[PDB]
Amino acid sequence: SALGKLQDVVNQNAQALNTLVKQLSSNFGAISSVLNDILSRLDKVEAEV
Amino acid sequence: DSFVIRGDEVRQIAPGQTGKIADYNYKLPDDFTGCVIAWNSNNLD
Repeated sequence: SALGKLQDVVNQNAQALNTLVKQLSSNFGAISSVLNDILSRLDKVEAEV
Repeated sequence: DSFVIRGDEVRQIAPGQTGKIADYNYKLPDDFTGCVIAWNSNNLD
């Protein structure tokens, strides 16, 4: 607990990068975040939209 | 462009379409910048 500042700077960067990785799984209103399972499933105009 | 097709086929004459006309006869670009004009001709053809 005396050394908390340095450990926290590591924790914050790990937490930021893990958040940025976890956000790859989010759908954002698309049918799935698995990008190939848009492309392999829809027609090209629907897939692009 | 000019041609004749059966009335069932007309939906294939558009950008990004799939079907035997679109795959193997006549296809419009993904950036097609134009108009499609069509009518039945049963009293003529």
